[PDB]
Formats: sequence, C-alpha cells, structure tokens
Amino acid sequence: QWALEDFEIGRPLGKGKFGNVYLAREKQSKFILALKVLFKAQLEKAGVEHQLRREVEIQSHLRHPNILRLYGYFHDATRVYLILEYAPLGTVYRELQKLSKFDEQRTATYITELANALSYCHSKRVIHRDIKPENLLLGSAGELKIADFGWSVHAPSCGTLDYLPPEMIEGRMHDEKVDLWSLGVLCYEFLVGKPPFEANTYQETYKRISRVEFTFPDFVTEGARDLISRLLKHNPSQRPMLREVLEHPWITANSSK
Ligand SMILES: Nc1nc(Nc2ccc(S(N)(=O)=O)cc2)nn1C(=O)c1c(F)cccc1F
Ligand SMILES: O=C(O)c1cc(-c2cccc(Br)c2)nc2c(F)cccc12
Repeated sequence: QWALEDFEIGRPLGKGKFGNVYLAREKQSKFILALKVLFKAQLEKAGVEHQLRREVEIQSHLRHPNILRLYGYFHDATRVYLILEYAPLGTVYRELQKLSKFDEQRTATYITELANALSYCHSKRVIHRDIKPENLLLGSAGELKIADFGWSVHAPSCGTLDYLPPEMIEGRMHDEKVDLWSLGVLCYEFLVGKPPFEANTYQETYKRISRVEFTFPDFVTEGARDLISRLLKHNPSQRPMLREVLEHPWITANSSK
C-alpha cells in the first residue's frame, strides 16, 4: 500500500523527540503532504508504541475542517511514517512568537474553530487532553487545525503542565471537561502571550494550577475575563459546555462565520 519510494522528500517542517516532519510530495499524484518520520528505537525506549498505534487509529477516522487529516501510514526496518495533511501557514506557536499576542478578533475566531473541532471530537467520545499552540496548525486560509492526537484516549479515562487541568495533574478521574480547561488556558495565552500558570519550575506551575492562581493584565477586557474565569474552574462540572462557549457574548461579538 505505502512505501518511501512513493514520496519526494523536501524541507524539514519540525524536529523531535521521536523524529522529524518533512515536506513531501507523492510522485504518482503530485499531492503535497507532510511526512512525520518516527524512529522505532526511540519509540520503544519510551514505550509509546501502544499510544502511537492508538493515536493513528483515532486520527485516521476523524473528518473535520479544524482537525489535521492523517491519510495513512507505513514502516520499514527502523522507522514508522505518518502521512499527514500539510498545513501551509505553520504553527500557532510560531505566529504567537511573531505577534507576541493576538487581538480579540483573532482569539475569538481561534476559540470558535477549537470549540467546533472539540464538539465533533466529544461527539465520538474522543478527548484530546493535549491542546497547546505547538499542536495547532494553520491552513492556507489561516484556519486553525488540531494536530497531535498522541495523548488522546476515549473519555472518561508528560512534559510541561501548563495546559493540564487540576483533576489531571492530581491523577483523578477526568472526562470531556478537561478540554474546556485547555480552551481557557489557550484563550488566556492568545490574548496575553503567555499561559496563566507559567513559571520557572514544574513544581511551582503545579501549585499555580492546583490553586487556580491567575491574574489578568490591564488590557484584558471584561468579556475575555468572564469567559476565561468560567473556563478555569477547579470543579469540572462548574465549567461550561462547548455550546455555551460558542454562544458567549465576547465570542459572538468578536468571532467570525
Ligand atoms: N503537518 C504539518 N504541516 C505543517 N505545516 C507547517 C508549515 C510551515 C512550518 S514552518 N513555519 O516552516 O515551521 C511548519 C509547519 N506542520 N506540520 C506538522 O506536522 C508540524 C507540527 F504539527 C508541529 C511542529 C512541526 C510540524 F512540522
Ligand atoms: O514491528 C514493527 O515493525 C513496528 C511497527 C510499528 C507500527 C506499524 C504500523 C503502524 C504504527 Br502507528 C506503528 N511500530 C513499531 C514501533 F513503534 C517500534 C518497533 C517496531 C514497530
């Protein structure tokens, strides 16, 4: 079905970890795509083979304009290859380093696209549990696309803690409401330029998250402060639904259609 000899490899798009993502073209069709090349050696050592097979399983079945498509896969003597959709405008992470922060218009648009992709995800019981600017790509029309379903499982079932909710950092039972916390973290970071629980240590970030310790800078408007505060609740049941988020007055007044 799939072999390396079917693709013309180009420029690197990102580096790992388990390996790199390269720009590639399918010889037979001239289809431009992105080839994630993971090394079997590193994947063992970490014991992620079950998780990756789980990711690929989930990601290949999903169909949404705000979820990055996985077209297929293959493997050789030492590497596993993922055939991904190529997002031409790069990462939201890189965009945020460039602009430092985003306006209300851009933030509400990204939050709408993210909530939509998450509603679709939850309607198939899939919980992402890893939404972060490094895992968000931008399509040719600048539309947001969720990219890494590595740490995703079926609800209700590590690096920097910045986007994880209290129930997850404490090891407790967590469900769909975990992704609603991530949304609040992202909405804050888009407007401020840094996540609300950021710190110089993991130990301190853990304290900040468990205690829900965030302050808004002066430029954060009332509407943004209301949506973020509602999302950043310790009790998961106290967080709103995705329907409520899409219908928030700050979202409806700044988003797009
Ligand atoms: N599948 C995919 N498409 C893109 N598009 C893209 C376009 C330009 C750039 S840039 N400005 O040169 O760094 C980067 C990516 N990335 N991508 C990935 O899997 C990917 C990812 F999710 C995270 C990090 C790196 C990646 F490579
Ligand atoms: O035994 C292998 O060759 C092997 C295969 C895969 C793999 C195959 C299809 C889809 C996906 Br996702 C992964 N992964 C491996 C791995 F992660 C480590 C060692 C061997 C394999």
